Amino acid sequence: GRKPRGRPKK
DNA sequence: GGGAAATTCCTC
DNA sequence: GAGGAATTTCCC
Repeated sequence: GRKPRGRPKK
């Protein structure tokens, strides 16, 4: 479950 | 269509 | 172990 680098979704 | 903000990943 | 750097998304 590795999530990439980015701003959370709305 | 461009600019600004948040979280996450890697190094020493 | 703690800190710095990189990438992605939303609004007007």
